[PDB]
Amino acid sequence: IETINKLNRISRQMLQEMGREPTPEELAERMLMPEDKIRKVLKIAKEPISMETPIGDDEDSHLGDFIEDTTLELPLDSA
DNA sequence: CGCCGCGTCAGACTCGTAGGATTATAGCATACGTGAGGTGGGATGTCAAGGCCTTTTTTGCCTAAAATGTGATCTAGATCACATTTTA
Repeated sequence: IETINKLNRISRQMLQEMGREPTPEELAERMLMPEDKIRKVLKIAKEPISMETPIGDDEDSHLGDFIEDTTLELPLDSA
């Protein structure tokens, strides 16, 4: 959490300075820690996106309908 | 008794189209456990030569014994130009 705070606060100032966003190269430099941890945390920062959202813009497809289950078996494999 | 206000509750059906989110939240110190790493060590699994038995491959061998050789003495087939001679 603390690492994320420092990141997203510094990215604003880097946005002022550059006029653009920072890269994990430039930001791993500014963040004092190597690119592995940066990239890692960037991979961690994502949330879930709520199956009951309407990916059909019309009330046709709540996202859960789209989802496949690849867990059970296929009858051809059984045979 | 008979309004009136407020609130509850349905609004056809099968296909297709697209990807998709966002704000800001302090900071460092203590101390404890769990994940990724070492590490000898039973124990399991493998691979190359040897002793029990039967079968198989050579291989003795065992005697019936029928077969393989000895060669001078024959024999019953086999020929060819001429002289007819028969048959369709």
